[PDB]
Amino acid sequence: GSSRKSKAELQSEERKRIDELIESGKEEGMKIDLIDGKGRGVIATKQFSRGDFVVEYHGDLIEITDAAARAALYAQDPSGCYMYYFQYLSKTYCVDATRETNRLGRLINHSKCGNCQTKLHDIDGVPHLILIASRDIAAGEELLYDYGDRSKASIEAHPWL
Repeated sequence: GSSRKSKAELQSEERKRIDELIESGKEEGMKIDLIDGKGRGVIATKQFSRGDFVVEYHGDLIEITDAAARAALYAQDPSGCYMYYFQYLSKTYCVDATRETNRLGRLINHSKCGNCQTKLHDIDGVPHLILIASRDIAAGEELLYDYGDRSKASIEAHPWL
């Protein structure tokens, strides 16, 4: 197999890698830390390249089916027990991350000026919410993403608006 691996082949391999990490729940390259002037967050312990899978946002998947419940989701503010939500294949889902686990995605802080972005990842039709590096990230940096990145698109599509 000496032929140069395609950009497509690499993405296919990374999809397979991600499926397995999501299956295993193995998490490498991050730790909880205490940050001076902020408190608890999650930091990189190794380098991440722009576009690298960072962590799954792991918790309990809940499907939401009525307009009122959707409004309740959409009207949320990033600041506690914020329930991250998304649209997938004409369904609405949120992830309840309130159970205490060892899975670290739930502990990554919110920022409008972050270094990670969310992405949906399909495993046999089941959407998984993962975090991806928006740029090169150094060991030692706090991981941050925008909790509100999907709100505007969700709100605009709501039947009551």
